[PDB]
Amino acid sequence: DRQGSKIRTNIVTLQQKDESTATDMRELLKEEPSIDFGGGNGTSQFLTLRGMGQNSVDIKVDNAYSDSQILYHQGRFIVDPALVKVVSVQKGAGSASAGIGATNGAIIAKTVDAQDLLKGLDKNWGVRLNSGFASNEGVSYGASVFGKEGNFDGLFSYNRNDEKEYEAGKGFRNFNGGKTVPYSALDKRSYLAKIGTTFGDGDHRIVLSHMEDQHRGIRTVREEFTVPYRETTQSNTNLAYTGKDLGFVEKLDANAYVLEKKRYSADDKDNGYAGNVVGPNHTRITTRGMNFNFDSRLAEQTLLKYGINYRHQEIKPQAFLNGEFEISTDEEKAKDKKDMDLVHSYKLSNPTKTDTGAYIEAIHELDGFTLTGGLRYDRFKVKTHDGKTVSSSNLNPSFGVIWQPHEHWSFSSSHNYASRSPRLYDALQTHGKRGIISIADGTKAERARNTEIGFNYNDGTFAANGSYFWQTIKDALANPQNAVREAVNAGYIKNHGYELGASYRTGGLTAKVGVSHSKPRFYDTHPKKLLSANPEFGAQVGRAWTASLAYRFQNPNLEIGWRGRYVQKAVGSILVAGQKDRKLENVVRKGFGVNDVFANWKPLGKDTLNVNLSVNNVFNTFYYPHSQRWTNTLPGVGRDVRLGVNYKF
Repeated sequence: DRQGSKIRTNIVTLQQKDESTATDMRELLKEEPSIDFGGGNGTSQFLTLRGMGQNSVDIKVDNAYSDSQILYHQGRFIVDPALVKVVSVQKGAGSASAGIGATNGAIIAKTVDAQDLLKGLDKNWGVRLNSGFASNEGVSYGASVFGKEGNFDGLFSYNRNDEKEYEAGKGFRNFNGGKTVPYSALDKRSYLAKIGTTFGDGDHRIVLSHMEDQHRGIRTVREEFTVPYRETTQSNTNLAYTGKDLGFVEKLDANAYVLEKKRYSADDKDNGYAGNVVGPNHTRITTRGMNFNFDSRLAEQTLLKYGINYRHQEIKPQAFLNGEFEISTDEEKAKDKKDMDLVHSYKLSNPTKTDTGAYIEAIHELDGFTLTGGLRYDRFKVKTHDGKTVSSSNLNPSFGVIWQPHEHWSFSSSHNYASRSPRLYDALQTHGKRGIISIADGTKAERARNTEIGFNYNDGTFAANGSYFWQTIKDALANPQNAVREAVNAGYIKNHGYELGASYRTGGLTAKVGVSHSKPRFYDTHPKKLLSANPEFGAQVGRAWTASLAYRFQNPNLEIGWRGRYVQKAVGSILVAGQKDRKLENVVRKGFGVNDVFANWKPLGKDTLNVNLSVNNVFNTFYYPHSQRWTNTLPGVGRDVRLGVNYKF
């Protein structure tokens, strides 16, 4: 890692996850101050990265990701850590070779492999069982089988986490006076099947994989708020190839995938967003993509990278419902009449979006000085649900340097352009009951320019890093203009800020500190101000501080520690123009402090058996996280005690 805080790779590792009691990403990455999560369970949660929300930050798993969503009242699906081997972060705009839509960062995850599960074992196959118990409130378990034979390796993994409704901190009251947050229960299931082969004497690898992650339970219409049975599923079929030494190509990595997001309601009758479909309602989003990334060496320490990005998205609702379209103290209803007339007339099909990218990037190194320059060609085609098409393309130039004058020090900067194509409207509303959703003529991709400085220090005992970033996004899209409404570029986004992290390690003691603060501001340049305060776009998070102190005893092999996360009071909407209720809102978010303690115990002295115990939110603090609407939606989890065990043999 040499870009300051810009890029943190292996923020969490499998051997680290085994020592933790966490069963979602929100807890796993709680010590990372520039990532903030909303309250609530499952897709109740909204994620922000430097204050920017999932409308711009992807979650990439095995290099497949989609940018469409189910509905704006819930966060985009966040993957279950049980499946992953490694999680990394990339903030701001990426260089040429990053992929499509790299305007703000991405959480990047890679699924587990037989090789990682075999890590503590004396042989080429194993089983892993695990169990977890949460006081507030859930039980989880899982099993895996895996191995490596000759050049083959394979894994099958199953995990379930059944959680009841959680209760919030001292002083929260239900709508009927309980402690629990209503409809916050989810029965989460995930499995992963993966086969892989290496051949060509070690130079080639093919991995085929299938993954499902599924949430099921009784869930509200708007998952972001509390007061029918639902199943929300993310599936991934992935083929990935890695070859080296292919004549003039030093390294090629390609993947191809199909990503399915499914929402199933048992009965949508009372869901206007879903059309009030009576009985089962199925909504699907299908993403296909391929990536080819090539590396050719030009000289002993200059690498050239080039490749191709293809992504196809298709939203497929159960049926269209525009014909049911309809409009509510009046006297000029003449107009309303002509409209319904107009919408009923429409012959809706499945909205789609193709994103196409080629890029070329040069990396030249000489005696500690690394220069990186690159260019991307990004092309989109968007087909809204009225058959109406619209394309654009952009050239995106990027460069950065890494300067390493001394083995303990590095300094960095980058200035990157990147573009992101307009997102298709909420999948769950694609039927059009509520209106036509078109796209305006010549509407372009959002264009980010990201510049940052950073530094990294490490002497094997003390480590530190910092970043400062500035970002401008031109042609931001939020709401559609004039109902046949259409997607338009409606203003620009500015963001700036910093993050610092430091750490200390001597003889079993580990101490870390972090701080992050950003200022995401959305500027309206369109008469009927179409920019949105929805958490999807982002939130003004208060300055976030994290720290931990942990000590590991030699006998028995045991770690105990404390962890803490403090966020300061924030004020202001992300909208420069101000955000409105149903009057301008004067946004203020109380700050809060959360404290955890945890223990990891390895009875065998090795990584094959972990016994973990933690008490999260020890003071049973009642608070609302900032990455969500400010009107006290979903509080954080109160005191939660956990006991987990994982075991490999």
